[PDB]
Amino acid sequence: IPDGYKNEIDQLVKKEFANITLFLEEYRRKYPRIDTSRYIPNESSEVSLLGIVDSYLKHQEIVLDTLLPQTVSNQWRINNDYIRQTCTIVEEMNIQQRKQINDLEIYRKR
Amino acid sequence: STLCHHSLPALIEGQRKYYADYYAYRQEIRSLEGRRKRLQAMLNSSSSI
Amino acid sequence: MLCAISGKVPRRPVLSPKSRTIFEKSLLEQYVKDTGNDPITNEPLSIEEIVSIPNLLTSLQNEWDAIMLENFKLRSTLDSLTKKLSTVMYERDAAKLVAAQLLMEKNEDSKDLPKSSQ
Amino acid sequence: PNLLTSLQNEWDAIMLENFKLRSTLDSLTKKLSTVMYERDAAKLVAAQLLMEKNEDSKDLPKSSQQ
Amino acid sequence: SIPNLLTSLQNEWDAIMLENFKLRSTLDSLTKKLSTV
Amino acid sequence: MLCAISGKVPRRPVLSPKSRTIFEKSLLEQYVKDTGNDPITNEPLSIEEIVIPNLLTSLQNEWDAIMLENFKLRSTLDSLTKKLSTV
Repeated sequence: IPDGYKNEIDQLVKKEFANITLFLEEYRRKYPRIDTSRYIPNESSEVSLLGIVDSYLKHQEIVLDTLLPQTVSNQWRINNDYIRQTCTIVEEMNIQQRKQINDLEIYRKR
Repeated sequence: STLCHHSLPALIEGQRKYYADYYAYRQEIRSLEGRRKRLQAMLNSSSSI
Repeated sequence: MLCAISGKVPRRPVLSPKSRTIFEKSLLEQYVKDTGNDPITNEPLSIEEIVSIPNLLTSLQNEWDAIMLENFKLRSTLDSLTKKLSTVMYERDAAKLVAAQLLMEKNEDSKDLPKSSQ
Repeated sequence: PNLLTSLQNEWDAIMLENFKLRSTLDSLTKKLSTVMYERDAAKLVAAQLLMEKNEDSKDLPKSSQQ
Repeated sequence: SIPNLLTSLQNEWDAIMLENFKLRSTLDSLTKKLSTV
Repeated sequence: MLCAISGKVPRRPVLSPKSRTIFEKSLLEQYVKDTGNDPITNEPLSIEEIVIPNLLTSLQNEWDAIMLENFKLRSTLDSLTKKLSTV
């Protein structure tokens, strides 16, 4: 009985039981360390010149040189093909485990 | 999402575990001789009566 | 396709000749210096044997958050298994005593039937 | 340049720690699976043993009565 | 602490970006501090 | 992704432990049966012998490229500086 004998035996087993890094782990408490929230805002009228040039121009020039297209979609789709080779390998192992698992149960059945 | 989320959790989280605990075979195959050998001796005494 | 240490997608994968398994070079090079042996198989292995804004602020912050809360939660998972790996073994041994107690009970009841005939 | 090299060196430990933590995770939990299977398997021994012990009593008491 | 090491690397990249900027505008100025001559 | 011997997409990849390269099992097996050797390096090999980080490496490319950007201005400064001293 998948509802009586298991419940019965469980009670009998129950009755016999009645008889018988520092920085990382601390951050886990649930707060990430704040980063530099400075570069994005700034102010023309406000304080500090370096922020204008020591924050925005050079990074924007590096951005415009970095922000690209020369290769475009070819570099992306080349990596997409690699992901498909990686995926099929896992499912082949899913099969190999599936066959040997059923094979062991098959021997028990006899 | 297909791998390291679904192909891995069926593989890491189930079939390997179930394969290692698919047997069950090593502990069982041995309990049977013990089961039968007790029954065989229990039968021998019944035959005497 | 992945490293067999960190769980990375290696930039410079290297394979060991004792146990055919691909590791990222920096991670395997660290292991040999710590203790000169293959991490998986525990077999003798040497180094020669082998064959700005969001990036600074938002992205780097998330990476150290994801590492921190993951290992802490992983440490919590390891504790639960040790917490009651014990509830498994205790309940198992509890069942063993039931079988041993019933094994004396059954055959003795069955032997009383054989004696009853006389 | 060395801050990035230091960032690598600390990560190199992070990967080494995660490996040993995962090995004990699967290796220990795997013993959990073998126990749980064998426990409910051993539990079925009692269910069978219980009913047989019960049959002997009715049989002997109805026989000893007459 | 480690969370401060995060802000140090932020400041060091912040400093080098300006240290590279200041070095190029000076180069351009000398071109006409030379072209005017 | 490719097999070095044939140039096809191997359906059963097995990596050798003498010359690290991904060969198709059916192809390399015939190569071993011909003569016990690895096809690339011609070193001895038998059938039994056959079997955050990305973000950090990115920051190296950033600084390694910017360091060359400095040389373009350091070297040009040394020529414009002497197009000034002689002037």
